[PDB]
Amino acid sequence: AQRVTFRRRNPYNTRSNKIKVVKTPGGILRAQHVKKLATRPKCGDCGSALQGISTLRPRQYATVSKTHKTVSRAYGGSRCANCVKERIIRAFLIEEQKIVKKVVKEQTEAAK
Amino acid sequence: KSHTLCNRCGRRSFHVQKKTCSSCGYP
Amino acid sequence: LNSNPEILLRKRRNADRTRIERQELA
Amino acid sequence: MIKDKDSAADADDLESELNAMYSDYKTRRSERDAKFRAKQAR
Amino acid sequence: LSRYVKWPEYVRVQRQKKI
Amino acid sequence: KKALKVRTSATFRLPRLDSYKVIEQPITSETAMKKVEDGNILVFQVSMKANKYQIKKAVKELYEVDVLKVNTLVRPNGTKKAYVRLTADYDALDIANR
RNA sequence: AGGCCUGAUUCAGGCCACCAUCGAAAGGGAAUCCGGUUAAGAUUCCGGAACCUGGAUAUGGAUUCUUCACGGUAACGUAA
RNA sequence: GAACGCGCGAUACUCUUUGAACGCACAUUGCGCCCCUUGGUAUUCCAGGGGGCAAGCGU
Ligand SMILES: [Zn+2]
Repeated sequence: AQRVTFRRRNPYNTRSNKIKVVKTPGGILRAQHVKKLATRPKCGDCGSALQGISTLRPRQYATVSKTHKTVSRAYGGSRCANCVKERIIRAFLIEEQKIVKKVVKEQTEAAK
Repeated sequence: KSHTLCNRCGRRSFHVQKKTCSSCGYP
Repeated sequence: LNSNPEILLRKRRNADRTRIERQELA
Repeated sequence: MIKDKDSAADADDLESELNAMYSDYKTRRSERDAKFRAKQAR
Repeated sequence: LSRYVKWPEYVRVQRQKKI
Repeated sequence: KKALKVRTSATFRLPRLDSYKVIEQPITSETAMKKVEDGNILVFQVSMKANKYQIKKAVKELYEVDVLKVNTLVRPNGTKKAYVRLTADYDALDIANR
């Protein structure tokens, strides 16, 4: 039933300073400031959370290996699997349509 | 607390909002 | 491991290509 | 890199460039308010 | 855009006097 | 005939603080002497223009001791106090008696 | 209204656009905890324990025939 | 003229911080760049000292 308060300069209940109450090895209750939770990286096309990539603070990514923040597939770590599949299919079909349109133009200009 | 210390003259005449001194005109 | 100090001169980069371009230029 | 010279065509081109620059300057200085853009729309 | 930046003021004035 | 280039750029651009000055005097209060005796910490008064690097260097030069750490504070009377903790190889009391 | 790059030595060439600065101890923000200690100091001192950032460097391992590694249909996994 | 110190300025009964006040800011003793030099293992790192920074197609 012991009351605890902030341990830093800020006296206001702002998002920046949030308090948890913990029992120290001295048998007493004491406050502890909690950091902001990390946010999962999101896909750049659909905005869904990327799978297989660890969730860390922006500056904590500078200290981990590349396998913990990428995926072995192309666009891995930036776009998800379904978006890459759509990109591949769309690019191939667009190229095929360009070929067909070029053949049609060649035929229609071949009359004269 | 409308006024604070003026660096040029040392008086409590530096208006904090206006950033000007009412005694010596600093700056 | 029983070494011997010495100074090594690295090979110049793009020497043959530059020689060819100079020859064509002249 | 063009190795040609024109006597009066150069003067005409220079005058055209100056006129285009002045027109662009007038348009840029006048389009500072959206009322002018709205008037020019109609 | 505003391409007039390709000519400084003195060049523009001395070419305007040419016309 | 004039030979003028076609590719033209779209924009035209324009073509007195030494060891004896750093340490002014030691602090000889009973708390400071207690720190000297027990904590291996020499308490000094230093100039207001000296940082921790200068205090460490000045102590090292003047007293020929190895400094482990320096902690400085500014006293209400406008003077700076420094706690200099020496390395375990040196005894602060021996330096104080010297 | 300025910075950068290329070049067997020829100063030539090339790229880019856009404005100083001030303004938050309640906004954004790299990282420290416990126990003890004073007449009056503590996430600051003491004891133990741990993190963050920047830098120069060495060792082991990988880079598998000699030259920038693999596995799973897949989501994806990995000491590199 | 002001602030802080011992009439004077760390050489204090040479000339600190300022001020028309001048590297940039300023209600912060806050933030930079350049040159020389010295020390701590030292070509790299860290720090100290000294001195500075208000072309045109016109002829
Ligand atoms: Zn997606």
